[PDB]
Amino acid sequence: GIRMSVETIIERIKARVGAVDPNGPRKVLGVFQLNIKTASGVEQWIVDLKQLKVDQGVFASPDVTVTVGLEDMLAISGKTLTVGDALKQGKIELSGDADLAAKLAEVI
Amino acid sequence: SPGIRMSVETIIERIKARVGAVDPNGPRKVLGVFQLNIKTASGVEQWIVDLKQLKVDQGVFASPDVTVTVGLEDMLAISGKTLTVGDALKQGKIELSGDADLAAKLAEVI
Ligand SMILES: CCCCCCCCCCCCCCCC(=O)O
Ligand SMILES: CCCCCCCCCCCCCCCC(=O)O
Ligand SMILES: CCCCCCCCCCCCCCCC(=O)O
Repeated sequence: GIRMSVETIIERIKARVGAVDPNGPRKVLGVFQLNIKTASGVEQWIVDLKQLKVDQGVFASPDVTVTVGLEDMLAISGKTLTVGDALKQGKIELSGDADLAAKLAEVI
Repeated sequence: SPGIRMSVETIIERIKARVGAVDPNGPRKVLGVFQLNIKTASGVEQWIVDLKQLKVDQGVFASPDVTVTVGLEDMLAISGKTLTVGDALKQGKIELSGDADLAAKLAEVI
């Protein structure tokens, strides 16, 4: 169901963010607003890659905003859908800083 | 060098063919000016792809919506259908700045 699916994707993002070495080489320093479209409503999360924290909310001036459907997120996570294909199919909506967006695409 | 010249001309002819194909009054979602910087061994080839007016010109635009910096061989492969824009990004082959919405809308239309 929706809640288990959302919880799963968020825990996976939290694991990846926690795996970053704060002092190691880093390219993606920004705050990402994540809007997850679900059949029930939108789940709103803040992925702060500068401070390395993931919190629920809507950040005031995110560097990048990402809006994507839940099922597509799960597909990208399990590698049944590539980011380039998701892009080609118009499955991701972005606003904000193109540089930070491109650098994110490189590390997913 | 002739090899570089032919590759650049081919890239630009292809972009011009594509932009000339667009119906000015049909559905359009990529309305912006893209600065295209193509790195070669002979220096940077600088081109303005204006998708608002649907013109391609050599030059450096003062304030483009998106700047795209890409190597010659990668840009050749992208224009020749052998490298997808998507895989280019994943591989870190494109440098972007500016408007993410317009960058993504462009990745959708090719
Ligand atoms: C909110 C945008 C969509 C979801 C963001 C994906 C987050 C998954 C984990 C990202 C790991 C970032 C790697 C950082 C290393 C670096 O800065 O170079
Ligand atoms: C212009 C480039 C767009 C880049 C944005 C890519 C989409 C970000 C959201 C994809 C979800 C990835 C989360 C999966 C986390 C994981 O399983 O490791
Ligand atoms: C960013 C990678 C390379 C960029 C080079 C631009 C490629 C030529 C652009 C042609 C796209 C024309 C389609 C636009 C129609 C529309 O606005 O919906």
